[PDB]
Amino acid sequence: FASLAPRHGSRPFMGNWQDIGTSNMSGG
Amino acid sequence: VDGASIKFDSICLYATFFPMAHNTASTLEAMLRNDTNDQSFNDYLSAANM
Amino acid sequence: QTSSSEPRSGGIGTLQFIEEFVPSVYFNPFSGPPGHYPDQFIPNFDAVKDSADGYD
Repeated sequence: FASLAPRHGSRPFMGNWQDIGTSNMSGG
Repeated sequence: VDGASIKFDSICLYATFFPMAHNTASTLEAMLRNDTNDQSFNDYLSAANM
Repeated sequence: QTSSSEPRSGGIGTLQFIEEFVPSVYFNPFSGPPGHYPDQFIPNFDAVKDSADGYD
């Protein structure tokens, strides 16, 4: 999916792999 | 008692749409209709309150 | 000759839709690179356009 990512230089500016879901609760 | 009144005349629902490309917003549509890609959420308080 | 002049092609009937198009068990779904997914599950997708159809 490098055609959806912005190009910083000539490399796709991707996010991290494990930053997909949320985990926050009221103190946990 | 203090005479404060409120009167709701009209109401409208608004919805802002990201103008995603139609062959990309259909790939995301197809991916998000699996039973494995269910959008799971959690209440932030996460408490039954008595 | 009772049959047609030319054999019919283009679209299958109800009984051949039953024989073909057995429901697709798609193991490990959408694991590939984009473009190697089943896009023909999508009811908007032209195969010979490789694009999802719109309102015009």
